Amino acid sequence: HHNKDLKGLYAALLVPFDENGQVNEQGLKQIAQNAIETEELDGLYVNGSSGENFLLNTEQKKQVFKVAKEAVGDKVKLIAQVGSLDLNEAIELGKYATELGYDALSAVTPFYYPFTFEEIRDYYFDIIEATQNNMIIYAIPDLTGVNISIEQFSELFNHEKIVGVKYTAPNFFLLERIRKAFPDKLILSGFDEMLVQATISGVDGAIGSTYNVNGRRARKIFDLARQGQIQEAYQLQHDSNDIIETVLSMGIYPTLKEILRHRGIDAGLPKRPFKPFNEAHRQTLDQLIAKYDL
Amino acid sequence: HHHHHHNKDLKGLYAALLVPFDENGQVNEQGLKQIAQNAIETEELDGLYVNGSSGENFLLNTEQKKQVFKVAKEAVGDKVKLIAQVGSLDLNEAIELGKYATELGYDALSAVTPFYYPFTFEEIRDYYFDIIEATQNNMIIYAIPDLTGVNISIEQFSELFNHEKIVGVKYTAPNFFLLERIRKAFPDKLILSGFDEMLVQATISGVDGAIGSTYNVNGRRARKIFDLARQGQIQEAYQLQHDSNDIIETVLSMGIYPTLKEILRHRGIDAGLPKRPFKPFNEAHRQTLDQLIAKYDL
Amino acid sequence: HNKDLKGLYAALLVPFDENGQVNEQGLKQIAQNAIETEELDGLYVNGSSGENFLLNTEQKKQVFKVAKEAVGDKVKLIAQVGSLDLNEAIELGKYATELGYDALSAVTPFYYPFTFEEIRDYYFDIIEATQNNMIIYAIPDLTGVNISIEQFSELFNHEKIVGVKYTAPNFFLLERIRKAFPDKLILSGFDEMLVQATISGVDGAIGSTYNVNGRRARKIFDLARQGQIQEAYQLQHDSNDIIETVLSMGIYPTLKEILRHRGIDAGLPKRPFKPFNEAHRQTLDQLIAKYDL
Amino acid sequence: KDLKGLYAALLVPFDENGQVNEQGLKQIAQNAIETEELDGLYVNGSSGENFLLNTEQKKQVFKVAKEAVGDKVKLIAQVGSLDLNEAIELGKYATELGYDALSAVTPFYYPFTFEEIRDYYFDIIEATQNNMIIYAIPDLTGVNISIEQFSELFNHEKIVGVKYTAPNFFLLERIRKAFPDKLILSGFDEMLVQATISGVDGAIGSTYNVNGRRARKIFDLARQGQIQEAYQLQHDSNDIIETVLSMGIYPTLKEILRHRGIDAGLPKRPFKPFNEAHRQTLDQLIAKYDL
Repeated sequence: HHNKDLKGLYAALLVPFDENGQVNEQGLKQIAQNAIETEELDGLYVNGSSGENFLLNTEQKKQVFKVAKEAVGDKVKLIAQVGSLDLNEAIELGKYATELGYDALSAVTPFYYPFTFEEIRDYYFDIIEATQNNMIIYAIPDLTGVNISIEQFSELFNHEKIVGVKYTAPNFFLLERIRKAFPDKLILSGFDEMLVQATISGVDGAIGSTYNVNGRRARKIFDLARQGQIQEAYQLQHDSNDIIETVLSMGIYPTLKEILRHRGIDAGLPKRPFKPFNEAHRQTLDQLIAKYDL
Repeated sequence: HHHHHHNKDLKGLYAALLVPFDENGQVNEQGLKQIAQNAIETEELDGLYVNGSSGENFLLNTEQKKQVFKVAKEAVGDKVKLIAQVGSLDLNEAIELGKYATELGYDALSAVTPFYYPFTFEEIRDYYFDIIEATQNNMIIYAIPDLTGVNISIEQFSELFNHEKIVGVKYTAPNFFLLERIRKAFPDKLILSGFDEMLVQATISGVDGAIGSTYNVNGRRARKIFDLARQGQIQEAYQLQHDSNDIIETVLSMGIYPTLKEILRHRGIDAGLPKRPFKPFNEAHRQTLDQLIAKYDL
Repeated sequence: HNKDLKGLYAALLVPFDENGQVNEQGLKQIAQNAIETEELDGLYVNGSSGENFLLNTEQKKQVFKVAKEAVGDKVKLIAQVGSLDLNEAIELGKYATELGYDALSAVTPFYYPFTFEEIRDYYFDIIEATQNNMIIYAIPDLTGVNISIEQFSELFNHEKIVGVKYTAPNFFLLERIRKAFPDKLILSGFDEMLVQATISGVDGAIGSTYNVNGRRARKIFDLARQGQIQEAYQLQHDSNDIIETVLSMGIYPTLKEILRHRGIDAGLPKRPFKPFNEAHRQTLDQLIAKYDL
Repeated sequence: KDLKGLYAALLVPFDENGQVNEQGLKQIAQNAIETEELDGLYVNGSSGENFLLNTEQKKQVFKVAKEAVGDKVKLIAQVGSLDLNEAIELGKYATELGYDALSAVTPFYYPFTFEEIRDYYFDIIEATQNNMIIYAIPDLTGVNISIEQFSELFNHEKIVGVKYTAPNFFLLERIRKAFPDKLILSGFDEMLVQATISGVDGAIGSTYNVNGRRARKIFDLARQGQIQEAYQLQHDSNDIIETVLSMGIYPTLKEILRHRGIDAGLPKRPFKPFNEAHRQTLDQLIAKYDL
């Protein structure tokens, strides 16, 4: 099917900032490039959670969208996250990413307020109507507190422009049901640490923050698992989970950015209120980098 | 320069200001002016909580939030207390809004707890400190676990409340044990409760006042509940709470922001629409609503 | 004629020997202290607070029988006979009724995800086999079970479901239930919020800390109903120092340690509850002196 | 015996008074082994309606199940209970019968400290001298076990493994690699294939009483790298599991067994019996998957 066009493995693009929380355009270019050339991924997921997107103004997000695309070739896959509590902004950001040639939009489920399902649905439908691009639903119950049922996915997936879902719920019974119920829809998993379990559950790819530094083992996990080399794939998951668990204990986005500064990348700073990497973790992280050759 | 800038006590009852929008999500300025005046003149409230949850703030852009602050302010007398909710996931935005509200003469800022990301406590703390340091205004911690996922502990309240510019808290956790502790541990800080439907329990727990969306339509009952409970007329206070919770329950089952704005249309106010993705009031609730306005004189 | 069940009740605490057998002598002592020293209206026997879910059927009968023996005929007696084993619940309800207990009460079936109609008919069945009055015992904090407005209606429609021991931390739902069922007995079970429950129109309360703080609690309840609210709330501050302290040290062992300071043979908790930790003793002695316990 | 393998969480048939039906029980037990080709029985678990039973009933269930099956059959006795004296008495009784290991649910209802939970295990082990499997079930109890707590527990040589039911494959993978020499049995039937490629040594399940064969294929194929076929069988098994959950799991599984000529009797109240409004739908599932 054509709904599997955007299959494969994406870096959820991190963003470097200066002291005043402004995008460092030069390090951004480098991080994009690092994800394609060094990590060998199929594409970038731009302005997602990992890019500190929800801390940004509209101009900043356009800035990220623009530099990301300029920074890669025509054959690279590009998904633009335009979700926002401000639907006018979401539509604005959607038209903008679309006119730039991003292959698909996506949008986090509306959050903060307890939106009814019907409100959630027409939020997606409205971005679609006004942009005419393909749309990937970004189901993330850990950050939003919003869960979507099988019946609700049926209604959503009945829209010929809702091409699939970045799936985040820690539930493999639900993953399996969705997989069986929507076999020609696109499913990308967003739990780096359960990449192997997602892969055997038939996901079409994955989107991840840790693939910015560990994209190579991720592709082995994904290929070894589909080739039935379950054991070798799983061993790489152990390896990948030492890395993920370690990086989470130190604060994931600044820490990943730090692993990149070690490759000689201008990885700048997180945007406040996120704090910079705590040096009291320097030794422990050096030991991690050497161990896994990061 | 040498202007006698009077420091209002922030005690009392506030409307969390509702905002009316047009078909494209832009602010209806005359609608807003009427809504603010209804809060003061008809509902007899002490002040306005501006750009809060109830005002659909987290759906707006920076310019629109600036707009709301300006209109609400220009629409009330100088006796009226104003609190500016400037909290936002974009800290540059919050500082900007905070300087802007402060230059307009808003009596305090508050900011919701940073949400969405699992921010550490040291991150939440410094978010507040950074707003304070850039605005130099008094700050009220907006503590809302039901919308944010963020709870705050007693030891952490001590750390925040040790900043002389953190003057108090907008309290919404449905926990009357923690409220009591906080009340006793911080006797000279300001506590304003945010659960309309538990105003009576909050009042007897020693809160200094309250902020609510429903006060926009039930502000006179609220006052009665507040005053009677403190005057020891406990039974009459609670009976008025039975009535209030009738209203609150009904309005919650219909979509609270649109419905309250619809109760206000009915008084000739230009109540417009909510901002999408909120849907407009569903006409199927109409008759049930008319029954409620009639039984309760809204 | 039936008694008026309104009032203040101790959730009765139970002393154990080194083997988790009941210490009958100390039990009588704890019961007597609740009525004579703490001036409470009744006992609620075999509730969470008496470590009842740790007990076998014979032990629960022991406690029923000792409690009743310990007190005068004017003393209100409510029997918690709820149990995952419905046959057991029925056997204890009948046993407690034949003893003269004024009402039965029963926890919401828990552990399994029982459907509401299952929860309903557990109550209706206990009632039908015992023919005593029943009090729904709702504790979301321990069971993870919530009961909706509509669900209380179904239950309360039954003439022999006479009320509810309420412990959900939700004063909106308390108020709803209060408005809708003015004919039903509401007893609250959160000591640290007795003032809030009192201004919300509860007909009394059941608590474990009233075994040591029953006098302040009566005052909180009386003062607040009489609208002397500033003073009730101040006694809640005081009561909450006690509750918070007791909570942080292991509430049931600590409560029985306090009772122990009064000459009561309050023995041990039943394993796997661990006994009071000596490292807490100085801080505990400081509580006893401050509030004269 | 090696404790590896696939177990039926043994269902119990009752009469109208919630008394055990011993003949039906012998039959359900033999069905798991002879018809379902399972390695063992997990006796008096949640699926057995254990927590609705009295002490003597629990003993009756242990006795019937053991006398029902051959010596080569693996047997685990769930003895956990809030009454530690009852757990110790049942663990002694099940050990004297020859049960290969004990397990005990995490103590629940009350907010026990971890230290209290630890010593509940250690005391049971001390008095029984049998091996012990921690039955950790956050869905039913509200208790999660952290990785550092596992280590304190698994440091005991007699705590041989864990029946793991937390729906968290991050935590499972951490435990799998922190305790390569411990036994891990997964208890979520609907995620058997994810558990298998995560290194579980086998699994315990109520639905295996009717779909034990497919489950064996899921286990075997997945370990063989036959990943697509294993996952397909999980789709099939998940149709069965979903349907069974929507109708009342214990009574419905017992209805499937009754269709096989087994005296599956009733659930113990307050569980209600199978609702006949589900019969057509249940008949169709049985026709479709040859149950």
